[PDB]
Amino acid sequence: LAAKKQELEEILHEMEARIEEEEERSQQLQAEKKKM
Amino acid sequence: LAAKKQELEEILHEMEARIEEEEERSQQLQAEKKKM
Amino acid sequence: NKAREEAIKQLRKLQAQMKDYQRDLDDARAARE
Amino acid sequence: NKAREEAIKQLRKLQAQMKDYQRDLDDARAAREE
Repeated sequence: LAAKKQELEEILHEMEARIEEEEERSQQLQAEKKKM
Repeated sequence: LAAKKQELEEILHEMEARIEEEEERSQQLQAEKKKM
Repeated sequence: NKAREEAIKQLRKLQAQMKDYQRDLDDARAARE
Repeated sequence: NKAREEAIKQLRKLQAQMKDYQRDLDDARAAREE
């Protein structure tokens, strides 16, 4: 269970980086929207 | 810890669904870049 | 352990409320034209 | 008490998802009309 917890923490940090990239993609989206 | 890790794997599959959401968001970003 | 379900539900609610509130103004600005 | 709080929590995410779906449908309709 401890090794499983370590793996889950790894992929949860992966998902945190993914959420960061998600917010950056939303910034790019609003930039493209305002680009006029 | 067994129950905790089962719930964490459920949350991990939810994070995979969130990754699918990020893919959809990237598709929408490309559609916006190509549409406007 | 079962509190993790409530934590995930609260996280989903907080992540979806932002889009729920933003898409209304998005629709307003889009249909403004 | 924790089970009751969790039962009161799955509806918050569900209500937020329903509101997001409604607002996104409105946004898609406005974009199609534009």
